[PDB]
Amino acid sequence: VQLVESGGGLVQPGGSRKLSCSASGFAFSSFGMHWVRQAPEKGLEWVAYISSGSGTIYYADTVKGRFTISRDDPKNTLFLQMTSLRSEDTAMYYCVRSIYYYGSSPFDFWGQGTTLTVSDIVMTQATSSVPVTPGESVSISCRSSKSLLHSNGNTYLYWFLQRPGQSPQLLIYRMSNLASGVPDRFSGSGSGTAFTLTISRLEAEDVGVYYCMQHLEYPLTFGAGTKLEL
Amino acid sequence: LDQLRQEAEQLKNQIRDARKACADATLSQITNNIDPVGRIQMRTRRTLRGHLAKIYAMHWGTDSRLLVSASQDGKLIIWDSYTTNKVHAIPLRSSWVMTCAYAPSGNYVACGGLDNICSIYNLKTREGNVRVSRELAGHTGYLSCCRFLDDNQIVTSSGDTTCALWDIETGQQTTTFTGHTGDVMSLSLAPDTRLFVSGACDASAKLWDVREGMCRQTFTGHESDINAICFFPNGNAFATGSDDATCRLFDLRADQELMTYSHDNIICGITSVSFSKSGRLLLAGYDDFNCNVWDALKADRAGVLAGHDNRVSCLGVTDDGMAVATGSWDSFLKIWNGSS
Amino acid sequence: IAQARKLVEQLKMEANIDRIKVSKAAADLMAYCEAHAKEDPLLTPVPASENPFRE
Amino acid sequence: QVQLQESGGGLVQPGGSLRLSCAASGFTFSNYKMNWVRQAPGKGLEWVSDISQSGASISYTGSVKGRFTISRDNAKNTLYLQMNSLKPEDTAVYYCARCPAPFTRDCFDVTSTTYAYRGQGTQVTVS
Amino acid sequence: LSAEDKAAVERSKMIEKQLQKDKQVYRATHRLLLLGADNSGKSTIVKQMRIYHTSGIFETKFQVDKVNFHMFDVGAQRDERRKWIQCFNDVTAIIFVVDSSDYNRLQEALNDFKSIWNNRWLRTISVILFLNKQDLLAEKVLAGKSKIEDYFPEFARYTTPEDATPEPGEDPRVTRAKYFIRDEFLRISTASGDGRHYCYPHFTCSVDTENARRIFNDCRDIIQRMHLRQYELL
Amino acid sequence: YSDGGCYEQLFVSPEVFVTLGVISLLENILVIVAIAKNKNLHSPMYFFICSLAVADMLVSVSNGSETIVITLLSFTVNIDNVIDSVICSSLLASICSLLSIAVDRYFTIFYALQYHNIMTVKRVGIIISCIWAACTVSGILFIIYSDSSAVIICLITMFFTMLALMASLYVHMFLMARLHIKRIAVLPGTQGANMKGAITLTILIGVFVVCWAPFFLHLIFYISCPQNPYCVCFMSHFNLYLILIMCNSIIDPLIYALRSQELRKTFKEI
Repeated sequence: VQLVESGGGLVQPGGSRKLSCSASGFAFSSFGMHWVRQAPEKGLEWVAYISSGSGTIYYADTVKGRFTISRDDPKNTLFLQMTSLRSEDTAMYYCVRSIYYYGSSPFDFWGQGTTLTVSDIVMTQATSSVPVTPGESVSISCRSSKSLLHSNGNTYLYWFLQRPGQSPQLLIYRMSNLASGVPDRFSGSGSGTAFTLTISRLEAEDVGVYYCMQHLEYPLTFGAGTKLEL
Repeated sequence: LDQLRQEAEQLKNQIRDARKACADATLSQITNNIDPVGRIQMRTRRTLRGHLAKIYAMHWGTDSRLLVSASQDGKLIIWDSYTTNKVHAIPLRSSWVMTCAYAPSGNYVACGGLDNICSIYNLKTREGNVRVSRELAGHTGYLSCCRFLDDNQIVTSSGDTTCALWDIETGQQTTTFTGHTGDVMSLSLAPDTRLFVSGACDASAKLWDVREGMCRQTFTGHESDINAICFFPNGNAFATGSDDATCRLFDLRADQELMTYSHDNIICGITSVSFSKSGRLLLAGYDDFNCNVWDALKADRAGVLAGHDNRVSCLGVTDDGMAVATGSWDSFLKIWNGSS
Repeated sequence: IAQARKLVEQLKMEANIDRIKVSKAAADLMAYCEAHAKEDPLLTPVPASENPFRE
Repeated sequence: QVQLQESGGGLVQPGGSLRLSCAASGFTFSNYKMNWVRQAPGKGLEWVSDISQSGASISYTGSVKGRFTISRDNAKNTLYLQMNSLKPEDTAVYYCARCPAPFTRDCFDVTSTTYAYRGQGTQVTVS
Repeated sequence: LSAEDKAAVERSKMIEKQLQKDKQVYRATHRLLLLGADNSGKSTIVKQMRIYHTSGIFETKFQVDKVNFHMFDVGAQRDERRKWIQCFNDVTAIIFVVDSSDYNRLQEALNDFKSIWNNRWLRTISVILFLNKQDLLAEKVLAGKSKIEDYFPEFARYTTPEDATPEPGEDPRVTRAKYFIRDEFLRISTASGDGRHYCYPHFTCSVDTENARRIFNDCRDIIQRMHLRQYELL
Repeated sequence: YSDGGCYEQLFVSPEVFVTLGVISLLENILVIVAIAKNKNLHSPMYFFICSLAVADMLVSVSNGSETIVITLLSFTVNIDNVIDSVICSSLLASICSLLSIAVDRYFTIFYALQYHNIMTVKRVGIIISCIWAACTVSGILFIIYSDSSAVIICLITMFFTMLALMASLYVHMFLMARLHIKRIAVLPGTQGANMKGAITLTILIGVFVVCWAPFFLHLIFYISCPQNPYCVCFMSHFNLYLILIMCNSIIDPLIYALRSQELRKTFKEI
């Protein structure tokens, strides 16, 4: 499983550029792909989305007019056609795969991201920074505006981890389930507006920034992130 | 050599004498005062559509929501019963599938048929598709039933007069059961998963021990081929359907038959047998285009699920006990339920 | 010849089973059914507010 | 238990006659089509006669058409084969077979190598 | 209806689309079951039909005039048949091969044909007879050492059917012998069925090259008769 | 026919028109709901039966509405301009649906092994939509530019061509049915199929002829003999010719849809 993004670099304001996302190692057609971007020193932010079969496309409000998403299944590549760039579009753009069925795990793989430089439910994580020592249990809280518990029983909250220099990784999908390879130390729970992620026994490779994401309705909104410094 | 036949007859007479001795009172006489169940009626909540041809096998999940189905078009479909959605569509190498199984953990499904192979399909892959995992290849006859014990152990039944217990990771038989004299048609794992039963086209059923490999008891009440078998929820009894238009209830410790479910108007053979959760209802599918709900204690017919246009071939009741699902040769699959 | 010997041995192992009377068997089945009757949706239909299949 | 005991064999000169009876217990005799099955030494397994569950439809192989006769008595649960003018090619082990399913007009596996609903056999030999 | 549930419905729609796209291939494919004894010669029929035009089932692919045909010869299965013959319902036609030179097993073949014909599930399924090995039957009848009267007494009081079409340069005796067996099979074929299915006889050798076309024509006739009876013109 | 009294057939109480139209509406709604409610029957032939049921229902509604409007009688030219078009387009629809069923059956018989390859569902919808669109276009274009004495002559020819084609196809089916019966009857071990085929052809062709021939005749006489007193009587029974046209739509399901046992049982459930 691998995703590689290319097509970054400098660009004068008002120009246009295309990003490509080359996939390999999995069934590309059965996955719906996303684009999440991160400002140079800020939190994550959703951009676009194309479903399996290209039958459902959603855009963010900030880019609903000037960006176009498209995919070419036979050659396993995802495209994002950027037009009329401004100074707020400077970020690192990530290619995220997602599959939806009963019991699936969306947002499960994140590409390494490409860097581009140009010369609604609200989630808040009031704990901007939490100092923690190895061996101690730490809890990270996230809060919502609308209740995320849908009538079908699901809660639709996602927890992500971002190491200091890597791409985000999935930890918990739908507030209680655990990812494929994530250790059993991570567990999460919540009520419907307030949520908590608990680490049972902190290790060295568990530092970074933690994000809370909603998938109840588009657009997808993240939090500001909680930094765990050792 | 004739002394062997004489000894066999002597032991058979002793067995029959012991059965007569232990049969102090019939089950019906004891159940005479039990309150009879009402007229149970079910109203076909969901109809599942999308199979191109006949349906022989279905299996529920352990969560009572997911559902596998085998059709002779060469497709296995994983259904979301609550929504009628199609989760997966797995094309098989051989189109003549006769059974399917859904693993208790949810990560695997099995299939098999005239091609004597039993194929395990990996459902939860880091690549997104469903791949064939193993192909068990040691049966010399068609494979009529397969049921999982764990994610690594499966139990199969074959037209070759034998059952087997494979090791999925190795791909080799761990124990072969070789007591029957006809084509084993069905297979039912006990709730405790240390014993199981099979009926094998010789009007007989046999209780096997998984660890050892030997036939514990043998039940010989029927008249013709046995098609379906299923355990009572207790684990100390099991019901059997056959081609002579009768269902019978066998208890292991009594080592007899206790009650025969039949009616003079039925001249068609049962193809599927399943119990409810409390054991008060026994559902049996017939060749006369519809199923029947029996009262497993009073032996009185208490319902008819007449909704199909062809032979009913499979019948499953969820672990939750909330729904019963029926598949037939009309390329459909109906999920029935009651109403208050 | 071997088939006869195998059948004789199997019958011998099937003759040494400690059976119980049919009355106790029927009593046990009856007791199980009457003990679990309350948790059987098909025997006792659930209210529509709780049924997964009609809501 | 479905069992079929076939008795009435023995030595007989050419041109002699015998009678074969098949006591049947355990399978509600009147509902099943019944057959007779023959196995000459060193040969396969042959079908020699057939009778319906009422006694109306009767078929034969042809090599024994005019000589053998098959009857039925649903009350006593017996099947009869009146061998009348035997010849040395008739020596074999005779099996009383039952047809797999009730009320049916198809009899598939009556001549299979290991068929459940068949007797142990009676040896009929001709000098 | 949540967003993930909408996406699940979309995936189900795509799965149904692929299923519909496979339904075209399914309804454009004709399935045939090949039946025969050990001496029948179904193997040489397969060899004829494949170069031109512990596994328990063999599939053979051949195509005649842009019409796809699937055939299935049963392999590593036991001699009991009454349970796995039900899987072959709703097939287009059953192909039955008989060795017409071996008089001893002719009655066994007739009984097998009767069982296939009278089965409850194979009542709407036609049978294409292939009276194989006619060369052996000719060689045996002309070099008279085995009498057919020894196994079928009715051959004495039998006459060649009027509609017989003998091959040029063929003895009357071999024509009588080859039509007697066909008459025996057709007697079972016509005694029951209520018009829902028929038998199409054919005399074939081991050197013929036109059997796939015969199966194509017979399947055409089967479908034509079915649609005619549906429309009540027949 | 009737002629005799050369007076218009006004001895037609709108009660009988309403009764016949209601019976036709009930029968066609019943057959269409039976078709749409039985997922097992989605073959092309049943879609063509769908189209025929819709067309017959539209014919019945149009005729009943026009008769009721004249009986009850701007508010005149705005109604007897659409009721004089849904009475012309619906005739085209019924005729073309009948021919479509005939051709579908002919292709199933004479091109049996390729009918499976070629057209199953999508082309069925394409053809049905094309026929209905073209018949609505013809109905409209027979209001605009209408009464031109060349529009009415391009309708008798359509009817006669369609009648000839239907009869040709059905006789050509019966001939191969006779061939198959000839082949079947010569078998050693051996109602009536010939009689059954004769009855089926007679019923179908005779219903399409008897229940339509007078009307189109009338239409012809129009541009044929508008002066002959015998032709005057032939004209004077337009109200009987339309009762025949409505007698069509009450037996079309009986002879096309009810004849299939799979659809017949679906009526029992409803």
